[PDB]
Amino acid sequence: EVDKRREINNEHPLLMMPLYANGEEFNQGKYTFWGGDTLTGKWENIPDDLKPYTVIQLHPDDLPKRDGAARDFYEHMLEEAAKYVNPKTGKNEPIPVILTVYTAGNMPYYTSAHWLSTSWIDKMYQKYPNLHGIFSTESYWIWANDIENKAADYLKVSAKNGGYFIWAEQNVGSAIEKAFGKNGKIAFQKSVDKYWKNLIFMFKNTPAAEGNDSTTESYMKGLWLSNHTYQWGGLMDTWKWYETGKWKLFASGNIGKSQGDRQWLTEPESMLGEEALGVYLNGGVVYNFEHPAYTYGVNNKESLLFSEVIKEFFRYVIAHPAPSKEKVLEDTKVFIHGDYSNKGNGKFFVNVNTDREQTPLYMTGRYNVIPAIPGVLKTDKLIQIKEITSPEFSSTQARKEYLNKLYPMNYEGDIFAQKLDNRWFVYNYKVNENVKQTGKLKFNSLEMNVEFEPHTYGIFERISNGLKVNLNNFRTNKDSLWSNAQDANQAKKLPQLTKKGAIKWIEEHYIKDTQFGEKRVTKIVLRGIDKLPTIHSLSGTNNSYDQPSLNFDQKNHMVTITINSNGNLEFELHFLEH
Ligand SMILES: CC(=O)N[C@H]1[C@@H](O[C@H]2[C@@H](O)[C@@H](CO)O[C@@H](O)[C@@H]2O[C@@H]2O[C@@H](C)[C@@H](O)[C@@H](O)[C@@H]2O)O[C@H](CO)[C@H](O)[C@@H]1O
Repeated sequence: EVDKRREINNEHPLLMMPLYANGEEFNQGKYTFWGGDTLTGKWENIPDDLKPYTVIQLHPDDLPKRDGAARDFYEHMLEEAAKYVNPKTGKNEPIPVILTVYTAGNMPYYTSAHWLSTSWIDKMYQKYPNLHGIFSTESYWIWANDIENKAADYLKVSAKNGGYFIWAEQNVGSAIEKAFGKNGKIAFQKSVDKYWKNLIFMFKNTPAAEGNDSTTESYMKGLWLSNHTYQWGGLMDTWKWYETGKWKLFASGNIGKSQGDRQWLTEPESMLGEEALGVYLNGGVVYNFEHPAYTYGVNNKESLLFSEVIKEFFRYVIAHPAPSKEKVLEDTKVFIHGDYSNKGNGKFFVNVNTDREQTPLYMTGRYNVIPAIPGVLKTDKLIQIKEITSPEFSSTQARKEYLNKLYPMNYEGDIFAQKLDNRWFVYNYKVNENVKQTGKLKFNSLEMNVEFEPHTYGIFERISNGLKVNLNNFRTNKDSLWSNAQDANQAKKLPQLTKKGAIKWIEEHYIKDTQFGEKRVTKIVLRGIDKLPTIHSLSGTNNSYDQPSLNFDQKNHMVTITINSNGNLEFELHFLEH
């Protein structure tokens, strides 16, 4: 094996930092990105603690669809990245880069990436030590006749140079199954047999109306556990709100795919953290997001979604490495072999661990994510390994009856919760319904009851001297975007915000003059404690929380903690048990 250019694993996770080429400005002789970020400026603005775990991902977006455009733009930016000088130290510190090399089947009518040869990619790897990988994203809807062959070549050229091939794809139209040879195109299967240590496979949750979130994530996890990918992760996309026809938060009615640039701004910020937990809690280590203007920011400035949710989440997964492959393997009780495409796709998990067909969330952590690999792959080398065609998986009820025998019930209440070591992870799983959820969790004899509004997650760690709490319910008010529409009919008919309009809205009304959401209440009740706990190390989003209220009831050895907040929040409670 050629020495790897970087590590990507639980201890060295990866946050991809997208920069999308501005093709309109390219036609005017400029080298710029949509949203006004610059390569150097974006890198400089990444906190120094995150720099070792963050890589700039260039994307060719709307560069002209002709030979040379993407090479020109990419060479220009690789040069900028290579020559970067840290102004504090005066040292040349080449900026790490991933290039988007394949998208939309690389059709010449869809992308400038068509004209990026494997020869050119090899040349770039050899010229730029700071080129750490190449990225393929979103071809499920245009499954080119040579897509598997090209993916093999991308993986091989990456392995040859110590780089990673990273593929973000969703199991629409059997995409993941076909990638590994379902329909007889086996070149990528064979490449992975050799070069899996240089592959990263990610979900891409954009096509939310097709409901393949749970099954794609199941495959990413199973491919990883079975050594068909070095690591896995996910690209979580606020465009899901567009794809599913939602509009104003909690409003009635569906507007369809009619207001895209308003719609990709509307997903609650903290919901991205809820999605990301599904990656982390299942051993995934690679994270990416769209739309970049909302999820990361503009003009080399962090959006509040980035600063209050994504940045803090990513810091958490660096501080608490995700469960290792070995650990996840030990914990896996059932591993599915076969094609979700033959068993209802995402419907497979509805009312097993998802609450509806179109959601990126889970309603229980009891089974965590059940890992699977497509039927084309083998289970010889790879726990009960079960064919997807088994009677145990024939119906919703059968699945639960079987899984429940192997995965015991470990909490109470209609809420998402999952436990790792001494940590309960909890979130309200409602997507667009304004409904509180409650759960009862235990740390041995200590009882913790929680009440969460939608778009709220928490991490509760039993430490020797009490409990460490991380809470995030950050959700700004997007109603301005939907003003002048009292119903779905009117909302569908609003003037288009447009891409440029949405970027400008972020600049003028999100980066500044933000319409923050209202503070809202979280309740935490601890039963079985000796004395009034003390609170320590309280911090969170500025101006976003009231001082927590602790009400201790001596007779019943319990405390009720009431929090009123809208943001990220951390604190410790110190106490002993009774
Ligand atoms: C047409 C358009 O608005 N393009 C911008 C938009 O692109 C994404 C959306 O159109 C989304 C709707 O669900 O569909 C996605 O396919 C699309 O993603 C882009 O194209 C695909 C083929 C891939 O190349 C993706 O990597 C790419 O983002 O939003 C993105 C930013 O999220 C860009 O501004 C597009 O210009």
